[PDB]
Amino acid sequence: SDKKTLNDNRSHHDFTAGEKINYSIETVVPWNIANKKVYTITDNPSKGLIMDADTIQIEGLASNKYTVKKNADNGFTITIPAANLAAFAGKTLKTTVKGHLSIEDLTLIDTGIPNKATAKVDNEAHHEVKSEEVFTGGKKFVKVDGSNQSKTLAGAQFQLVIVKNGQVVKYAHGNEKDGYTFDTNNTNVATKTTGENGQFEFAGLKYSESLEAGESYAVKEVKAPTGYDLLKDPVLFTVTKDSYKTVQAADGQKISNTKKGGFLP
Ligand code: NA
Ligand code: NA
Repeated sequence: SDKKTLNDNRSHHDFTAGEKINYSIETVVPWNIANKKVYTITDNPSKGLIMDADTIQIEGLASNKYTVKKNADNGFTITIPAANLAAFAGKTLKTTVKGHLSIEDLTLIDTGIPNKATAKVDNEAHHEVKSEEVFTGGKKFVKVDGSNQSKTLAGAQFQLVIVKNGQVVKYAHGNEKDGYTFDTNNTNVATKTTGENGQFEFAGLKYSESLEAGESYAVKEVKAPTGYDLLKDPVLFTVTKDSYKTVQAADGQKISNTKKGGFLP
């Protein structure tokens, strides 16, 4: 019978926003397809998952034999004239496609997000199939005074980076909606600014266990709060299942700052 498979040979199915996720959809083509009019595959991703309609490939069927339409729920419909499937009667059609996570609702962090699809022959639907669920994580932080950790600080700016071997090796770009990329370009870096409550966060990150060997996430201060010294070194953090959703923002990881003298205007 029909199936949709997440192609991910790990015990944990965590992804960073924007990373490609590989799926296979297998749908039965009936014995009598040649006597039908149309074969439809509709993909209905759960909220947070975007299907990349440009990546669809159907084994044994050229792109000029079917139509792909992108839909409002961020999935798609494949429409195949039944005559084009005559050689597939009684066999399984294999469609491959990619998706990616794009988070517009932060309540989706640390929740399982499946893909779903339904094949239909003329008006008669097959049962909906679902893939395994994918997840994305995050981390919350609070900028505070190092000698009075109850005092939260406005105006700090922090970049998201990756450290390895005692150095910053990669800089993040993007965000949990648009997706992240990480490379050696220290410009247009993903940055957050604190308000009076000191809070900031980075959401839509895969778990630290999924980073390359030796890598850690870190946040790098690039503007100090008023009256404080810019930190010398990045601040390491860990992302795990539920590290984001189980803490209120005011209970984020505390980052200490030290006061500094002023200047004469
Ligand atoms: Na298929
Ligand atoms: Na999924």
